Amino acid sequence: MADKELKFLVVDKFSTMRRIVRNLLKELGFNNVEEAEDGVDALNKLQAGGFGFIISDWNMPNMDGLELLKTIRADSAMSALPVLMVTAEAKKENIIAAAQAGASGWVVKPFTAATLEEKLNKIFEKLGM
Amino acid sequence: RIQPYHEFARNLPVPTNLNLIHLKPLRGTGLVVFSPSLVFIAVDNLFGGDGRFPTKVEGREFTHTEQRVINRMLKLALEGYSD
Amino acid sequence: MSQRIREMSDNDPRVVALVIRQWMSND
Amino acid sequence: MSQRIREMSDNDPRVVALVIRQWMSND
Amino acid sequence: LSGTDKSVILLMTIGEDRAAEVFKHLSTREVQALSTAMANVRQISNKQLTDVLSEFEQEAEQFAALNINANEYLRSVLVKALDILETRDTTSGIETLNFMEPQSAADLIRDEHPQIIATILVHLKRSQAADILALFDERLRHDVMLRIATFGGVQPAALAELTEVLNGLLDGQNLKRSKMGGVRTAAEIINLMKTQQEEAVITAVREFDGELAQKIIDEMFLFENLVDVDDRSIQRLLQEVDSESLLIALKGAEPPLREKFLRNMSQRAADILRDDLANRGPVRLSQVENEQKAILLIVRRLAETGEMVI
Amino acid sequence: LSGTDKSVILLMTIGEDRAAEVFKHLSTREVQALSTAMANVRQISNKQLTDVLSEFEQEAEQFAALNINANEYLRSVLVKALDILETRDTTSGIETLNFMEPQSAADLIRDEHPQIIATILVHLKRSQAADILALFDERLRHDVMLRIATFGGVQPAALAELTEVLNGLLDGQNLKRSKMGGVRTAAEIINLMKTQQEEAVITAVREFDGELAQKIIDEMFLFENLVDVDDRSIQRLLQEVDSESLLIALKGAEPPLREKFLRNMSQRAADILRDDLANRGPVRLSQVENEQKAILLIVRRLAETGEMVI
Repeated sequence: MADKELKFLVVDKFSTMRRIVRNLLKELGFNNVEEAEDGVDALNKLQAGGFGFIISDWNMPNMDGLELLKTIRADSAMSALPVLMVTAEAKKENIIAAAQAGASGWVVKPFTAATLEEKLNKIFEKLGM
Repeated sequence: RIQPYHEFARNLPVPTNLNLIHLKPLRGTGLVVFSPSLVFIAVDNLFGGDGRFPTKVEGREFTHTEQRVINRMLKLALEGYSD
Repeated sequence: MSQRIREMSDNDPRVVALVIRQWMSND
Repeated sequence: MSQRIREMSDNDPRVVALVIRQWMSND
Repeated sequence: LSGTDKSVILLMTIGEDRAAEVFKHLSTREVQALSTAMANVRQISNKQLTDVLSEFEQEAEQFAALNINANEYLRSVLVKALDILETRDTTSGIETLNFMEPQSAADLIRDEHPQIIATILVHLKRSQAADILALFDERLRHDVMLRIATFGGVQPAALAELTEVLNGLLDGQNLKRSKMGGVRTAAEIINLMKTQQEEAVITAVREFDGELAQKIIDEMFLFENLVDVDDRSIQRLLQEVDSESLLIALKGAEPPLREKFLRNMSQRAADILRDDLANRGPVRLSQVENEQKAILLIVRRLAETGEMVI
Repeated sequence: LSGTDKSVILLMTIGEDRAAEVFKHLSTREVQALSTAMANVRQISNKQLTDVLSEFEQEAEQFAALNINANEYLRSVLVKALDILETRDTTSGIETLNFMEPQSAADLIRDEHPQIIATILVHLKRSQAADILALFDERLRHDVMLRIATFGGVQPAALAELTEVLNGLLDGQNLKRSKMGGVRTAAEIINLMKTQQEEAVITAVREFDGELAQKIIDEMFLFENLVDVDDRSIQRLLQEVDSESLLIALKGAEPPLREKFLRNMSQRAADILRDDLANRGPVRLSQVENEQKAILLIVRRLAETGEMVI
């Protein structure tokens, strides 16, 4: 089983979506969840450290999800940190670019709690958690 | 399909428009669930949308005009259900 | 406001309608 | 304060409203 | 004051009962137009009353009143002794199907049965039906032409039903009265943007649809197209453009357009403008864009008055 | 006296019942404005009464009274024989969605559905819609443009509902009437501080957010930016600045700004100012700052009157 004290960073431009994701994570047993409004704030909070999983939106102001993922992978201290990508449009080119950047998973809005739980379980199994 | 409430909640896409209704004289609260895709299609049709450019759900809250459209759709649905 | 208002009020409604139609046609 | 105050008090309220509207539009 | 305004004032000044009685002798279109005009009335001045009353008196004497209601009188005479407005309405609908744009009518009747299309076009003007047929596809247009060539006549009942259906469609369209949403409206919007966002929008639309962007481009006057305008219109334009404004605007213009402007000016003025262009220092792009926008506004004003052809 | 003040005096001098009756024939905005203006009335003098009464009489004769209530009269005539203010309100809302700042409207409609945004912009002026679209992101702006290009018309009920929602949002905004809280207000505050605290605040804001400080810097006139102002405005400024005040202020000015001021003065005056600068002893920084503040106040006064461009 995955560690229930794992710290999650939810990054999205909409506060309501972040609250929904936090509630879904709480229903799954994860209570250590922090929220970020854009890529810059997400990177600033990542520089603090202590996070074990990232859920980030694709299109965000001042930094999109792809650039944030590339910056995370470029950092040695956070290159192995799993990142979950949530988007509104599942274009093949964007998915391929994210996979080349090192995305751990992909979620398409709208989605159900079952899909999110399945994605988290698959990511944890791939990482051996 | 008949299933426990938690299973029904687990299979509802999020975010979504949830409407609480009452079926008098029966006791309890009913739910009318409107998917964001249907709401966007109705908004497109009402405001001259050609339908060639579907709107992707970004996870944002419905606007006041969208809320009024949902209102109208729900009123029609409740009238049909009652009839 | 002389008696012309009262005199015009006693005209046949068809006459008024024809005057209105001609005025709208001239536009 | 001559009879003009009393004469103005007997005017139709619609006339007063139109005068007010024109005055506000001219601002 | 238009005739509609005079009629509205007359109806307002005769009383509600008299105005209602007059409406009973007016067609639905006239009643709707008067009601719409009566809605926006805010004040009627002394002249707007007296002149309207005098003109109404002179008009009532113009046709000397009379003209008892034709329908009721004719019906009574026929009943005692022994078409009409329906024929007049069909004639009006025939007229209504000729004043519309050929594209609008063609789209209205594109999905109709080919025999119905042929029947409609037979009663239309030759030019309007010719224009409508030009917009149809080859197969449908030629089928309609062949059906017209063998048109055998239509019973009055079927023609009346078709006219009623067309009148209902026209009433629906007029209730909609579709606000301009084609490429022309976007082109007007795009022309008033800054060059950055204008070019970005044009490029993005071309990325989505090159044909759509080209249609918007063809419907927009973004300057630099005055080279394609005739010499006479350019000469007319120069009479309304300030010398300094033209000098600033032509600073960022292409050499072909610059020569097009110079060729339409007097030789002394052309030399003066060339010297000013060669001697004046760099001009900020925003000022040049503003001057070009002003020149385009002048061009639009001249075109609306018919003095300039675009 | 403004027309609102004259109307308020008229309402106060006709009695409470008459004023209430007049309010029944006025729109909500007019009633609210009059009530707000009636609230601050402290005294009405003899002239403010007599001139208002005479002007009211001349205005009542201007449009010669009349104009029976359009809505009730039209309804009665239609009922007896057989849009309106709703159409007028929709037109006013169309006007209201064009007089606002493009940024404010764009932020108001940024979160709306793209089809709703396209529908709103179709009914707007070309320039206003162009400016609003320029502020949207690439994807949303191009989606709205594409939806406009394929705009098929909106039913009157949906348009009326959208207009009512927009009117409610506008009423909420006007009730708020957000006091200026952007970088401009801080820049105005910062410009009136002493140099020490002004520079400290600017540096600290840059430490927190360089972009925010730059925006505040771009919105502030902290002197030493008159070098970027055109020569004509500087020459106009010199006509309102005392020679001694300019001499003291230019003592602490940079050589580029000093030459900018000198180049806009007459050669004799420029030589006199140079000699005074070379001969006058050291000046306390506080006095120089005060003189620069006075010069900036003069610049602001000239800019407000349109005589100076910043």
